[PDB]
Amino acid sequence: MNLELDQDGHLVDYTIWNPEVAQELAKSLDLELTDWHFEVLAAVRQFYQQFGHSPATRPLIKFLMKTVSPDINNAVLQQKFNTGLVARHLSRLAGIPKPANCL
Repeated sequence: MNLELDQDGHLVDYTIWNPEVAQELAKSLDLELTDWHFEVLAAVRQFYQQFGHSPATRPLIKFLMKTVSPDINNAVLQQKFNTGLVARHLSRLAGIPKPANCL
């Protein structure tokens, strides 16, 4: 798969995302996506569609709690996504740009 990526490794064009593209991006985390991840990534894309930018760490967690499940928190996301860089990689795997203040 030959994805068109920006300097951060995020999709240039969020509209070409699909579950196979998400899995391609998740390979760098040695992460096999399941429906659990697909539902979380759908909410990340919903945030982007509603508000036009990628969510930062705390707003991302709050939005997932409201939209997906109150049981989602940073620790759960870190475990399920194989990374402590939750805002960065949730946006990346959802096909949206890097949140502005990430390194």
